[PDB]
Amino acid sequence: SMALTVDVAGPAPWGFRITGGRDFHTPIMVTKVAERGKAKDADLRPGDIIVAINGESAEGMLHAEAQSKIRQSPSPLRLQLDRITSL
Ligand SMILES: [Cl-]
Ligand SMILES: [Cl-]
Repeated sequence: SMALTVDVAGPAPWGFRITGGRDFHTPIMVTKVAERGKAKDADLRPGDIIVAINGESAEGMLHAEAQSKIRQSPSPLRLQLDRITSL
């Protein structure tokens, strides 16, 4: 897989959705990216695993915790991602 850093320009709505978190026992993953939106402009993609949100490790975050941190992020929103390249 490939490590990437994305700065998403603000303000929110950022134009994406996430799934997973510690309370779901799964990594935080981008599920939907709005066809027209900030996340799409920044080349955030469905399936991208969020490794960090504004420098903060995402692994131990609850789902609602990751959501809130994204929703309330300063501009730009900084995401560190792990992009799976395998089919
Ligand atoms: Cl891979
Ligand atoms: Cl990087």
